[PDB]
Amino acid sequence: MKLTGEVALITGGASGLGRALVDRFVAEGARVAVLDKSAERLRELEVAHGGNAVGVVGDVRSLQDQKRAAERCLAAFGKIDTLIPNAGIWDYSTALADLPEDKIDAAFDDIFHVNVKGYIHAVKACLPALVSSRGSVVFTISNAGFYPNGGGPLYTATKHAVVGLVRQMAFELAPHVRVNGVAPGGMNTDLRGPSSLGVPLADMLKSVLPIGRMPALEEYTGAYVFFATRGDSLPATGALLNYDGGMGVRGFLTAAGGADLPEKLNI
Amino acid sequence: MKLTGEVALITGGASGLGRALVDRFVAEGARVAVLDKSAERLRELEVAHGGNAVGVVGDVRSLQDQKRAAERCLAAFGKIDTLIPNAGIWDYSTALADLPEDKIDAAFDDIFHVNVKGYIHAVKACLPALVSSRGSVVFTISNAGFYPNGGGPLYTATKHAVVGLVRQMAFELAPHVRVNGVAPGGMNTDLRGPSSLGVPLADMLKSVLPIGRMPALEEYTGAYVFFATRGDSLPATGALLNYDGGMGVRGFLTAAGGADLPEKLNI
Amino acid sequence: MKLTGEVALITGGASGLGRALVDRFVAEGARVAVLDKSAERLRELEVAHGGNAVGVVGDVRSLQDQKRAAERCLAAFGKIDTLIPNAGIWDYSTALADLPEDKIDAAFDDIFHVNVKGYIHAVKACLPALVSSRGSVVFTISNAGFYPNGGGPLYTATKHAVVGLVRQMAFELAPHVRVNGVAPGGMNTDLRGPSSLGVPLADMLKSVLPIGRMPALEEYTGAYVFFATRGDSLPATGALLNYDGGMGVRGFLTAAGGADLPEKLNI
Amino acid sequence: MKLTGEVALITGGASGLGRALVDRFVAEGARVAVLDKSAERLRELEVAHGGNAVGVVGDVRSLQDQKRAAERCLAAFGKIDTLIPNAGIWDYSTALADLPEDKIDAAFDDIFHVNVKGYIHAVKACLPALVSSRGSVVFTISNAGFYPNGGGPLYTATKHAVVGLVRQMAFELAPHVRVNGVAPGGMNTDLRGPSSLGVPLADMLKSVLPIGRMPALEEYTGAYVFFATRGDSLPATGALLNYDGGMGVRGFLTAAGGADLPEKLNI
Ligand SMILES: NC(=O)c1ccc[n+]([C@@H]2O[C@H](COP(=O)([O-])OP(=O)(O)OC[C@H]3O[C@@H](n4cnc5c(N)ncnc54)[C@H](O)[C@@H]3O)[C@@H](O)[C@H]2O)c1
Ligand SMILES: NC(=O)c1ccc[n+]([C@@H]2O[C@H](COP(=O)([O-])OP(=O)(O)OC[C@H]3O[C@@H](n4cnc5c(N)ncnc54)[C@H](O)[C@@H]3O)[C@@H](O)[C@H]2O)c1
Ligand SMILES: NC(=O)c1ccc[n+]([C@@H]2O[C@H](COP(=O)([O-])OP(=O)(O)OC[C@H]3O[C@@H](n4cnc5c(N)ncnc54)[C@H](O)[C@@H]3O)[C@@H](O)[C@H]2O)c1
Ligand SMILES: NC(=O)c1ccc[n+]([C@@H]2O[C@H](COP(=O)([O-])OP(=O)(O)OC[C@H]3O[C@@H](n4cnc5c(N)ncnc54)[C@H](O)[C@@H]3O)[C@@H](O)[C@H]2O)c1
Repeated sequence: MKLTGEVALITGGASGLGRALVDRFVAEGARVAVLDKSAERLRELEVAHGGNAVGVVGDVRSLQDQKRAAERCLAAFGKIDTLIPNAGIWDYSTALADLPEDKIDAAFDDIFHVNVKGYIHAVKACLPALVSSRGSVVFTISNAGFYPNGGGPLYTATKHAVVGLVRQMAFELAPHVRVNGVAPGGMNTDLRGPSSLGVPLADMLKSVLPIGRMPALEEYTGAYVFFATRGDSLPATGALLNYDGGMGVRGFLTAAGGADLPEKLNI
Repeated sequence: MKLTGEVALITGGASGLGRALVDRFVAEGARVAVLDKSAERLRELEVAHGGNAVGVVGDVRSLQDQKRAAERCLAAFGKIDTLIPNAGIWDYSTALADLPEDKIDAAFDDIFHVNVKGYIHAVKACLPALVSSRGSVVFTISNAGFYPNGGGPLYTATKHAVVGLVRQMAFELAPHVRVNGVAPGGMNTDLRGPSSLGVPLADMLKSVLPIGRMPALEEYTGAYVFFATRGDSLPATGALLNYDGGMGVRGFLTAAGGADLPEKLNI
Repeated sequence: MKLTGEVALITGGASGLGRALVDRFVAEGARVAVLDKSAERLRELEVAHGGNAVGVVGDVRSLQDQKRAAERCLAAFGKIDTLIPNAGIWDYSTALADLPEDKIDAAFDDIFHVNVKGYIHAVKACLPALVSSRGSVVFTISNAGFYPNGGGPLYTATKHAVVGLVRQMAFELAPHVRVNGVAPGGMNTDLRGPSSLGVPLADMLKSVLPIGRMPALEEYTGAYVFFATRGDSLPATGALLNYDGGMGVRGFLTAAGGADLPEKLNI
Repeated sequence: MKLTGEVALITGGASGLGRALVDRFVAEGARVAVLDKSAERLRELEVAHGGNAVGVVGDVRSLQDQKRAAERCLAAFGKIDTLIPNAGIWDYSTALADLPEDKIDAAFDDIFHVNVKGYIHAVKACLPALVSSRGSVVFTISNAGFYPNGGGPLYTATKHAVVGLVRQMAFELAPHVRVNGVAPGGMNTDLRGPSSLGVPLADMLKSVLPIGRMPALEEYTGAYVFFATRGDSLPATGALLNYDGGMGVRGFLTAAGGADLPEKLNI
């Protein structure tokens, strides 16, 4: 019940991690506005959280649809405390040599407009409200914003670019608006890619994830609730939380190094 | 109450951030065991929190002291869920040039034994318990573990060394024990030093903290509660949470970049 | 002469750092092909360096232009050993708030196509050659790829995005092609911007550069020579060389910390 | 021939990487002073480089032996341009659960005194000369200063601590002395450990090193020559070069991702 009386705006929140955030935020007593391209999923989200959540049909690439979202949130809930730019697009982990010449330009535009420009526009549109509420921006990043092999050249670059947005916007919006970033990873997603283009579980636990399990979307919502809590994260700005099961602390031969511990410590 | 039923062991928790963490963890429904060398201040928290806080007097540099703290935590509460190695000493930001040639060796030992060895000895002492509970470690680092001018060569090195403890212990203790770091910064505590040695934050704020204010000790507890909440931080291990008012994302001329922002929007 | 027999392709090398790199690489015994949109300045270096430098006029945003540069390099010199994507555009450090709502979309495309896509298209065009020679890529990043206030949201994001290109391309092109980044900082160049938009470094030095001086363009070439020397940088891939006069290690009050050091030692 | 007329002091340079640096530096026309505990190897080094190199028998843990080294270098060569604190001790990659209780204290003291305090004392002793020569410090670090599994809790912490020394000393010694760090890895070493304590090639190339080979000590010397070159690294201070074959950019399942490239690009 950390988010009583708090109002969030979450982009791309009609499915996947975005939807999980909505469901959790509403359950934490928050009021949530969602900008997404999916009309029928937005209405589905609205009836699932009657009164607490409102959906606005639009494109995150459009600044005017971002403004419509910010305007609709203010109209319905009076304020915007926390902004979660979350809408993202994958590149099917396509390598540079595997990107066809005749498709490489449009693929760049698509992935960068949704992944970076969408985040730029979202903060731009909600800025007046966030300065008024003295709130915070929590960007959804990725392990592909810190490490390779979590996407091709396109997705990795877009996700490293939002890390730059975390740092720059934290500087720019201070002392009024705090800007932080969560970088999730090792999820179970129905994440899609551009129209221009087109790891086994056993290998994922032994070599990719030290934690030795692939958590559900619900387990990735806690990080956002923390950043959106009124009195829990005031000192936090420019913060980067790697939330990927330990992809950056994985070992050379095996992901984890303490699987023997229980029977080594005689428990 | 978010930590109901949980048990924490915090070192250096009789004053400053540590005490604030004790207060907050008890208030959140958890039970806290505290290792500190200050006898008077351990009694102070004992009467304050009743049976929910046990104070064990000892030095963090001593392993058998650390083990005695782990014993008492198990005897009083039955388990250990979250270990918070927090006990730390400062070097007054004494430069290498200002370090006396006869005081340097003893000052190196003093600061590294508490700041790094005491962090090692705590995990070592609590390892069988934390493995049993599938619990987690949360190190108190500092801005001095990431950027210079937080302390001198000694303090900076020690706080950088615990960053190494975060990464190595996150690998070594996986999959059962998650290991994370919080790095507080804008604090204003009576952080003491070595008896082998001899500018206020407020006087320099607009060059240090983009957040534009000085957060209370209480405001730094939320990050630890997060890493202590099992249903909120499961996919987090090896994570480094910069919690320093944005010291690492400050500007060149001034710390914050948007002093004249509310007038650009007419708020 | 350290680069005798080697062949380099540098983009944006008709002025500033790029030209300095051309000058230095030719002086070190190598032969340089240059891609730039400035026709006059490409002629200027052609007469200066004789047959050892070929200028190809084109846009880095265009892949077939990039391929035409790779063709001409092979036609003139027979191979490509070191590719230096360097062509870059600035945003005048224009804040998100100061970005017009009608100029933002076109400014995003302008800056990201040159700064990120032009870096992608260069490697893509030169990949068959660099794989053939077991050569290496060296990206020109910036302090804005690591810390804020180097540019606005756009430039910072782009320069952070190339950091992602370093990491992903270092993985994708291994074991045959090493991929590294240099990040210059204390430069003083006529770094232009997008035609969709409208404080000197010297005026702010003691807050910016710990080195206490402004290095000439020539002084920034040595890092690239290093990554271009096969017998000197073989174990280097994915390396990020901060080359910014120490912007990331500056103090809070002043950039440098030992102004009064020679008197503490009586020098 | 980059180092003509340059004078270096390198600690622990009687064997391994240190010795390789001496041999290379002398071959680059540099004059080298070496502080090491091995008397017979120092004299062996001296006769191998007659006139250009001078050896001083002492302990890096001793500040007075560091002062003797700095004094002997000045006496023989008149100046100290570059200091390379290189003397280090491994921990046989011993995990925390594998460190015996009765040995953990002395092991900490030994590894931290050589690895961190030695570096502290070296800079301390050469400081007067380095301010006079306006030179630079180049610390030898390790991949274990950035990533886990390159050592146990002890070695990883010591190597992360020197990264802190790079950042702090770069701040402290500016604008006169530049402070940088090289972090080598994937070497072929006879590196030893403490008396308290006590990866196959195929697995090392497929999972550990993207470059797909284990280079000789000679290939790791180039990075140091760059930092010690008079006019090649003036803008460089606080710089961290990961020089480990790409350990930090390695993939999830395989170290490299472009082994198919040659026959994919039809060469
Ligand atoms: N796949 C993974 O495991 C993984 C790893 C790291 C990071 N992430 C990040 O998680 C975040 C959310 O992922 P998800 O699982 O919800 O993906 P998803 O595809 O399930 O959901 C994405 C949502 O964004 C909306 N959307 C996409 N483009 C839009 C546009 N242009 N305008 C408006 N709406 C748009 C879609 O309608 C969809 O509802 C993304 O930013 C992704 O980069 C995922
Ligand atoms: N002071 C700041 O602004 C600041 C900034 C960043 C990080 N920190 C970190 O905060 C952490 C908590 O300390 P604090 O800031 O509250 O300072 P503090 O001095 O108020 O608290 C330190 C506690 O550690 C205990 N302690 C010290 N040495 C001990 C030993 N050898 N054995 C047992 N107990 C010992 C002390 O009794 C005290 O209760 C420290 O690790 C410090 O590095 C402080
Ligand atoms: N200005 C600074 O102080 C500073 C600081 C850090 C990093 N940098 C980086 O240095 C790099 C080199 O640029 P510079 O500083 O010499 O500035 P510059 O403007 O002098 O050089 C840029 C060159 O790129 C060429 N160019 C620009 N757009 C092009 C295009 N679309 N197609 C082909 N060529 C194009 C220009 O003709 C010019 O010759 C840039 O990537 C910049 O981001 C500069
Ligand atoms: N093993 C690897 O592949 C690896 C990986 C990363 C980093 N490194 C680093 O490389 C550096 C050099 O390694 P190396 O191969 O030369 O090791 P080495 O054991 O071959 O050489 C170390 C030298 O240091 C000297 N020395 C040690 N302790 C001393 C003391 N207290 N006083 C004086 N001299 C002392 C020894 O006499 C020896 O000559 C070390 O700092 C090590 O941490 C090695």
